[PDB]
Amino acid sequence: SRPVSVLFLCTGNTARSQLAQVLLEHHGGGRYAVTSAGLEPGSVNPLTVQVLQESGLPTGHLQAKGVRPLIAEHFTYVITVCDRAEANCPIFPNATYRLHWPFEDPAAATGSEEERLAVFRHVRDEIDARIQAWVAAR
Repeated sequence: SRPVSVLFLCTGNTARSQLAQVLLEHHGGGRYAVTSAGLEPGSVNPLTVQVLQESGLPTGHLQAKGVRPLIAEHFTYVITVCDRAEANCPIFPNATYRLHWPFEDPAAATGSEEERLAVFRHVRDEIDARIQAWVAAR
């Protein structure tokens, strides 16, 4: 049985959408074909990598990538993980369902590395929870 296609959509594809991609890869297994992309791609935040690796989740395949090369693709679910109020939080044209799971931008948090890592861990855990519940309802 072929997998359900999911695009996690964000601003820079550096944090929330990368966390979501890896967490759905983990909890969903082969049931989902998972992509993440951003409107204005940056670079995966090192704290994104750190908090995933702390959980034993691999990150070597993560790359910040733009949504423009995907504009002709269709996804059964497009799940926007930036707040629509954020600048460069985009919309995607080809989807069956558009879900909006705004999460706090962990990369916007300030303070020491340890204080920022705490925010990244909190957002990781929130995304993890939402993904577990979403997979379980299917």
